[PDB]
Amino acid sequence: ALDLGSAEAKAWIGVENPHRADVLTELRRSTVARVCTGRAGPRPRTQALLRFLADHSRSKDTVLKEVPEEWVKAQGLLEVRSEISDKNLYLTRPDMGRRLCAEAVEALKAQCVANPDVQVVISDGLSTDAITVNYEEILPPLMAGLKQAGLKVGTPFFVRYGRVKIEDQIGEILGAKVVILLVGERPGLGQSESLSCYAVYSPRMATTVEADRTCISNIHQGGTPPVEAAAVIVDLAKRMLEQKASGINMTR
Amino acid sequence: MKLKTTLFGNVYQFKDVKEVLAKANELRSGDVLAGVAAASSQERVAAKQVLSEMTVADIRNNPVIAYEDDCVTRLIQDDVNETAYNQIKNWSISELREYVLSDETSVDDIAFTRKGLTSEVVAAVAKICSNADLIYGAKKMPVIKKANTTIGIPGTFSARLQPNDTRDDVQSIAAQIYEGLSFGVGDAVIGVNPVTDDVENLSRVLDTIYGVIDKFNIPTQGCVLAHVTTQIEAIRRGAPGGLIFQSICGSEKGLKEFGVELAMLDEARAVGAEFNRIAGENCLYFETGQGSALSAGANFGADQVTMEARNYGLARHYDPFIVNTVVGFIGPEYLYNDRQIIRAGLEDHFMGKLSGISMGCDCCYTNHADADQNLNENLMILLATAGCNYIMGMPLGDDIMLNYQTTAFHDTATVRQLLNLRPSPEFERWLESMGIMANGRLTKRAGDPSLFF
Amino acid sequence: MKLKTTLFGNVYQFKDVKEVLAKANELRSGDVLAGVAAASSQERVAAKQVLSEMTVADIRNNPVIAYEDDCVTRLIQDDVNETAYNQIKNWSISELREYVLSDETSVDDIAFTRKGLTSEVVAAVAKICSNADLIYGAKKMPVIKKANTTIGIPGTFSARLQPNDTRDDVQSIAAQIYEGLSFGVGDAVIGVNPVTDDVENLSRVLDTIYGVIDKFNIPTQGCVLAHVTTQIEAIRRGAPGGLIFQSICGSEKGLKEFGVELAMLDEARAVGAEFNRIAGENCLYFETGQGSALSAGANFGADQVTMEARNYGLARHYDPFIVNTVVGFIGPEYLYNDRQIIRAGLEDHFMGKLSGISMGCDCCYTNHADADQNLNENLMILLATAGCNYIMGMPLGDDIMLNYQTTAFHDTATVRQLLNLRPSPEFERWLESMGIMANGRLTKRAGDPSLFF
Amino acid sequence: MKLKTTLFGNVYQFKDVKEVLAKANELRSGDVLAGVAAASSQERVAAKQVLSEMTVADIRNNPVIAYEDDCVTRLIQDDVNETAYNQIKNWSISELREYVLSDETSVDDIAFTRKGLTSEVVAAVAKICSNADLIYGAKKMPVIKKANTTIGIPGTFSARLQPNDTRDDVQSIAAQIYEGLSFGVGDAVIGVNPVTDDVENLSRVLDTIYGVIDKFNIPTQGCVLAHVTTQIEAIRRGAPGGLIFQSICGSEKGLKEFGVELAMLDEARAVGAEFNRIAGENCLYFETGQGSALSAGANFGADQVTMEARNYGLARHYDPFIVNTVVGFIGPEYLYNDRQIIRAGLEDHFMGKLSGISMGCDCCYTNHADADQNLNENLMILLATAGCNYIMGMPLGDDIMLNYQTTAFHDTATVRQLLNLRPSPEFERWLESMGIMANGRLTKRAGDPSLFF
Ligand code: B12
Ligand code: NA
Ligand code: NA
Ligand code: NA
Ligand code: NA
Ligand code: NA
Ligand code: NA
Ligand code: NA
Repeated sequence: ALDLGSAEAKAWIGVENPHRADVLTELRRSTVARVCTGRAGPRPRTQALLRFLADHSRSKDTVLKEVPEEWVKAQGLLEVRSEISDKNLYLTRPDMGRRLCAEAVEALKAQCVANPDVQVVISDGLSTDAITVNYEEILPPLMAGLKQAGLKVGTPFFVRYGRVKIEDQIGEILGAKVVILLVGERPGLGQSESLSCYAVYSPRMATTVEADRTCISNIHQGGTPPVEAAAVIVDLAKRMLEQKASGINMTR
Repeated sequence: MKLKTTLFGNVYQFKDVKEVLAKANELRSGDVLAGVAAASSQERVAAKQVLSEMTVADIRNNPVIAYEDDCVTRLIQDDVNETAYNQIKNWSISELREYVLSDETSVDDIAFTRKGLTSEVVAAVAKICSNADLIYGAKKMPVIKKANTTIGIPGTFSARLQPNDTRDDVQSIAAQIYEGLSFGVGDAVIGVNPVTDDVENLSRVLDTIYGVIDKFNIPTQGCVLAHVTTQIEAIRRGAPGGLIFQSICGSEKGLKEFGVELAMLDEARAVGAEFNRIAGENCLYFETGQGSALSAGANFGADQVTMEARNYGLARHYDPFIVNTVVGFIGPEYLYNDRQIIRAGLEDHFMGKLSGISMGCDCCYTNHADADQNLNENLMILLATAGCNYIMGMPLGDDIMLNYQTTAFHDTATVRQLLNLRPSPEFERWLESMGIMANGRLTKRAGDPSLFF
Repeated sequence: MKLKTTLFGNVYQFKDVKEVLAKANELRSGDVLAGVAAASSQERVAAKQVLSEMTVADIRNNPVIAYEDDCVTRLIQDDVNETAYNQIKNWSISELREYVLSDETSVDDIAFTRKGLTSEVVAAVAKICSNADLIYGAKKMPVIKKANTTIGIPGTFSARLQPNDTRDDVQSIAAQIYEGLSFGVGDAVIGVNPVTDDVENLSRVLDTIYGVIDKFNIPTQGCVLAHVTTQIEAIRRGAPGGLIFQSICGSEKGLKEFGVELAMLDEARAVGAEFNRIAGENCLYFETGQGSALSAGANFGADQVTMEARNYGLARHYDPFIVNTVVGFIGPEYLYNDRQIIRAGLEDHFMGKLSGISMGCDCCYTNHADADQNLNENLMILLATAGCNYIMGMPLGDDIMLNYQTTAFHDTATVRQLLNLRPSPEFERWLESMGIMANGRLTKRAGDPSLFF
Repeated sequence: MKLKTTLFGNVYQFKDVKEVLAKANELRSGDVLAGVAAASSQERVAAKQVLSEMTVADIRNNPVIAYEDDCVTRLIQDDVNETAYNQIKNWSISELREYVLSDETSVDDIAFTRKGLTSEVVAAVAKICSNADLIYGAKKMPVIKKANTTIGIPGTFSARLQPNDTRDDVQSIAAQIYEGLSFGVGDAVIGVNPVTDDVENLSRVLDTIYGVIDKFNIPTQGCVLAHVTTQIEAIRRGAPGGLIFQSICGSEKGLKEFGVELAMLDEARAVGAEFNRIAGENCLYFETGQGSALSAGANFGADQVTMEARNYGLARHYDPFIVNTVVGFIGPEYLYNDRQIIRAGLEDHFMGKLSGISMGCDCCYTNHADADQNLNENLMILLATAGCNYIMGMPLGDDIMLNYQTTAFHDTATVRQLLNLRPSPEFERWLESMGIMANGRLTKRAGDPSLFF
């Protein structure tokens, strides 16, 4: 009577006549990776295939899953969106999720502080779960750190259907010295909580390249903890403002 | 040069060589996105025929980005053996396709002929090849390199052990290594994408990989897939150097996007020669994949196949131990489904072999793409029949930190026993002495990482 | 047995074994049309787990159509070795999958074990296999038969020569035979679907085929794929008997649709034994394909995979020389695209081999399905690595009269030279003496029908 | 380090590493002339023991000519793999000898270890080896390269065809080419020392060579052994490029004597890559020989063996297709007799293989030295058992214009049929198709140039 999503299914060791089964338990504990499931000839054991397929069904669902505007409105965040109108078009048009729609620009100019030192921008990107699960834990202490030891903290907002490069236009419109972006990275097989941050010093659409950004990926309880990540982002920000540079232009 | 033909009484004219190259592609997500695809099936066929009629000279003399404007174009053009080029410059692409495929064209014939190509010509040839053309053509063009293992010998099949961890936890990395070795994976490289690109962390990950290599005296090499500058740093400062890795792009703009200067790859080769623990003469590792240029706004109106082929012309200049496409690494926007991902994998592999590089494939997909694990198994088998130098291996193919699915350790053992292929000969010897492999097959004791304990 | 599992905390219940078997299938347009398909991926997987947990007994005792209601059910059940069944009846389908796939399970092991299976159990196994499982499993289950050629020996790959003509014109038929023979096709059979189902015409076609066989003394056999009744008439009346063909279906109602009585197959065996020009002991040729039962309203609520498996169970009773699925022969209503057609072909071939029949595949598709020639090339290569007994050949894959695309003569030579496979040993001898083949490869002067004049 | 030992109670002191390296040599007329040779056998042996006791470090850090003073020293030192050097730097030369000779040291082991050596260390090893040590050690260090032929594979033995003419008369040149080809000579190269060092003449000779190559489609390469500058001119101006040749010397002053800049060798590689008709990746040809540095007053107090080893170290930087010492090419002042010439040839070949270059030998002597044709026959056979990559061939060994005797065309066939060795595999194929060779042996109709008409 095994649920394939259960903790028991996850910890299952399937090696048939193991040399040292105690080592296998230790190994399986070492990692979230699907080790120690054994084999049938050269092929996966039936139970390992089954759980894989179960996880895959769940993974697909997380791709198309969207945050309620009710949720973001309750976060007290302004909601804006890229040129994209829906989840299906987002997946097929990167160029559109990298540009603000013509009303986004006008909302940001009318509602956000001009020329901040540090601007936080938040998007669902490729995984809604990454921001929903992580949000209360990363966002407040981040913008606490920025004001608490810091200076001009911009007003944070949510971009629907965003892609990372949309932060270059955003930085131009608001004249941000630094722009930081929390965005869902594409969902993995067994996990959709993984959040990244993409940050730029004084970006420009026509000049800034991808290497000009600093990346901090794999933010979530199973990688770098949201609370802890928020402190490293605050630190990064102030180093960017000191150095007038980000990513591949930052010392050590 | 004719840029026009008539199909069923309809005249099909194209602007230039670049358009012909684009609209000759089999339908894919990314071409439509770049705005360069055919408008219809007939126009695709017409573009194919027009292209098949162009000469090697036609294509060579119209690179997708100009010589003066692009250092990658310069690198590719400056590498041409003009004596080989002169022999073939008046061939039509149709005659070149038929020549590559001919059983009367030997490995040594292709050895010299390929030196007269540029990547655009490589790409042109691929565009007028059916799927079986790409497989059979690739199979008759073996490319063999040597680090601490030999890779690419016909009748063999290698694998990268990809023991990635969310936290770079040395325990998790070690666990996955032991598991991979137990299936006979790791003859290509034991290669980690780290979470943090800093020297102390790179050294620690290398120390973990080499701890295992050194303890069991494994004939293989390690790699940490951070930025080339950081690897060089670690190695200069004393880390064990195995393969030196860099992702590449097929234009100068694309290289800028990635933060890479060609001088860095020169230096990587110099650093390998002074520091690296490699017996053979090859120590570089490049990774590629369709869509990277387009994503970087760096395709200059060229298609993603033509741009990918330019990755191979670049890499060839540096004589790498291995190169692989990460065929479906990005998302549905560039390759939408099974059909498109398979085709791309066959193209990429054929083009790499034709360019004379040690070409493998990470047969993979993402969860936002219309694909599943059965796709990876279809493609990996097809590519094995084509003589793919190597694939990846992760436990069941689930990468916990790059958030995609590649091939399982099981898949390499499966492919080897299905097709009677052997690992790299030096690694095979090691597997046999470990009691893991006998006559190219996993023993009863195989597949159990606890065997190393 | 359980007809219920929980998956991610949601209970998944099923009505009966039949429902479980249907929903476990990978998605295809056929199961949707039949209205028996899973509602989501979650329920597909839940059905797979429920199935994987049922025993051989559970499935053996629950056939899609009842014993007393269906002559094919009775044939299948009556053919069970009850000693072999009793050894395995308490195995889960999970355990049977792992047994089939194990490297410690030999050909001889499977030889006895397969006798304790029914078609439904064969189906259940296929349903919980990945694409690689289906290929590797099928490869370790060789099935060898003999007419005038030997087919199915590992390391070999045969082909039907299919010289069809819209008017049954003996010149057009002969033309394609010389063409196919020049590419080394025809070791399975020289088989024609004729236009008129008529004794005079059948003998004329047969006379045509055997004129070429007798002239060049070719070790092969000829066939005319009309109704079994008419072939029997013609052979009784003096026409040369090679293989006797019938299309089959996995239910009694299905067989009625086709105008087939079981006693006709008994009679075809008897006629074979009195009349046919066959050295070995196998002389029957069956053809199958997912969707036939559904078309005939004879699936009785069962999915097309389970139905197709029942065909092989029927076929096994008559020990035919060859069987093939005609994988994409009908259209998108049953198998929509590349993806689904590849899966079905792998499924059909694996089930055929598990049932212990001489299983080949017509890798084919139709022009109203979402498919192209690159699909046939993907699929033929995958199946070849699976040890597929034979494929078809026509000039470039174009049937001028059945209105679909199968594999080219080129494709058999491609597969053979790609995978180092040989023809039937008897036929290979003949190709060598004709100067068409040397060491498994087409000579310079192969692929030229004028070689025969 | 110690520069001192006692032997039979008598103290033997030496001034510096250089002195030790010189006196350790087996006696030759060259070291006497240079005034660096041992005073007696006792002091020869004492020097050998002192040397055998110094470390790799001791010798690596004490090159005959200082880093900042000599471009060749810098090339050699800059090419060291410092990770490989660090593993062995504390080994005695005694220990390095025993390592090289050990049956537990593999080709792959030596492949890495040799990268931590400098030429001086290579020399030191040769100095404490017996004749059998030099032969057996060299044999377990194969070095394989590829142009249009593959050279250096164990079980094979190649040969340069040397069709020199006092007037560069194309008829005389062609005559000897047909003669050499009939004995199976020319798989290494068809190489002419020309009379005039002149573009028109070089192309004419090259045209002659390639006329025969192109006519019979011979898998080989041609070369004209004029100054590298003039070969580059001719090839740039349209003459067929095969191998590019330069004589070398192991000091900067030596290179100046020859009119050679390092940048000329860089340029020869670049020209090769743009112009040359070579399938594989090796296209350079170097020639060396004990005594050149001494002749040039460029030995700086070093013995001729240590100097010759520095040539190989230089050569290795450019990864040439072939190198050979021209062992007895100059005269008795440097190598007096049979005895000394055999020793030098064994020394040169062993050092070349230890340096990891494609080492052959021109087994030759001059008429003012104490030597005869039986010397060339002794030496060619010994070196062949050592796995010598190639020797020369002229008609009966008589060079009508360089004024010495090398090996006959007969001698290559002799060696091959004596030791069961084959030609380069590509060339062997060609000989077989011409009916010149069957199973490694000359057919009845071999050795007859009229076979080509
Ligand atoms: C997909 C992907 C790519 C794609 C490009 C982006 C895309 N997917 O379209 C390709 C295949 C081009 C790629 C290339 C490279 N990538 Co990348 N990439 C990823 C991946 C798997 C997904 C990120 C994502 O989904 N972002 C969210 C979506 C919604 O944003 P997007 O607008 O659609 O995609 C943008 C970002 O992906 C960004 N990006 C992707 N990789 C990197 C790396 C760096 C350093 C930066 C600044 C930006 C960046 O480029 C896209 C802009 O078009 C991550 C792994 C992960 N766990 O997230 C690694 C990852 C981000 N990449 C990595 C690296 C190092 C590289 C390379 C430098 C080569 C390499 N060593 O692998 C190159 C060049 C990076 C660059 N400077 O542009 C590292 C970054 C480490 C760091 N903090 O610096 C990551 C984290 C994986 C890893 N652990 O190595 N990659
Ligand atoms: Na995510
Ligand atoms: Na992280
Ligand atoms: Na310019
Ligand atoms: Na008859
Ligand atoms: Na129907
Ligand atoms: Na030239
Ligand atoms: Na002198």
